[PDB]
Amino acid sequence: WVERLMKTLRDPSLPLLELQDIMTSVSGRIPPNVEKSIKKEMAQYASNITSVLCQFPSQQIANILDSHAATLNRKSEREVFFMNTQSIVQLVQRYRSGIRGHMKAVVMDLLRQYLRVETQFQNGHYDKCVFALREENKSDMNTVLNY
Amino acid sequence: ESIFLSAIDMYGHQFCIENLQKLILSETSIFDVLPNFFYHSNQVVRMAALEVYVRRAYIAYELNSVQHRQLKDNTCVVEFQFMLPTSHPQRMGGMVSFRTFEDFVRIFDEVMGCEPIHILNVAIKTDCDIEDDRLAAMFREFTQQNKATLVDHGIRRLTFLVAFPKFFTFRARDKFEEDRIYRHLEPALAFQLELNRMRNFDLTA
Repeated sequence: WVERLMKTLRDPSLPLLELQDIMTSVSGRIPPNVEKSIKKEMAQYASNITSVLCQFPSQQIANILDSHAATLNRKSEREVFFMNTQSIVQLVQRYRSGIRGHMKAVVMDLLRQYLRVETQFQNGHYDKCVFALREENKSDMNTVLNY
Repeated sequence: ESIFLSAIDMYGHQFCIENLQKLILSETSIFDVLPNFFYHSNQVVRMAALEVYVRRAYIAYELNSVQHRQLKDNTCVVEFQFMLPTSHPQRMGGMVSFRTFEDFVRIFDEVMGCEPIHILNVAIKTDCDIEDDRLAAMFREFTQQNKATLVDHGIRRLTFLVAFPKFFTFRARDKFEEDRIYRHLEPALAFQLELNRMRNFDLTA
């Protein structure tokens, strides 16, 4: 599992595949201008695979979407655009620093999971730590159980 | 070599990219160093060096799509798709390195498996004893016997880099396979420097 994850996270083709899925699932409710621009930008990215200067155009996708938002259609043409583009926003936010930064982010998050649990069971015996958790999470005992 | 070799470990540190760009867009000529990355040892630096070489030489051509291709032997190939902004107004091209001379002909038909709009650059490691006459004779033999440049897909010009750099350009299309004008000059800079405005003169560099 670790080896496969490490190979996947260093493959430049990952973020565009993610883009394909999130863009294809929403064809309607997207202005044609931004749709065309996004398709063009991701095609360029695909053309540059296996090149040391190849970088995922997260900023450019964000730029065209923010350009349409700068036009800022009002009254139900506002909210539809901001909502039906959220998947793309998430994708570009994940890959602001490229596949490198995204890789490090994933692995770091797993390490944080470890610390999120194991820093609560330091400082004394099992039952004392459990009581500390019980007294913090008063309104939910499933959290305590998960710990 | 610091820039070209430190990017290699894990490409995309967010400073290596800019350093490669600096090598492309700096004042200092690095064409006395770039042909030394035939392979060097990493075999990934071939890709980077070819990118920087073509991007620096083809400053004037508008590049849009570059890609790195490999073979399971000694053949780092890179393909380029560009256009001509204001000069005889969409061409394509590519670049590959070889060793000594015969390695070129050995897999010459394989490397071509990527109107004669194609441009091929060939860089050959012969790091010894500038002998321009012998070099030119050797290249003329290949270009006069083998006409793959016409029958496969159509290559407008074939340029050989001899390793400071000694360029030899051969057009196997209409004229005799020789070029006395662009000897020791890459003809990618034929638009950067307006050499077409010299029809009335016989030039010696």
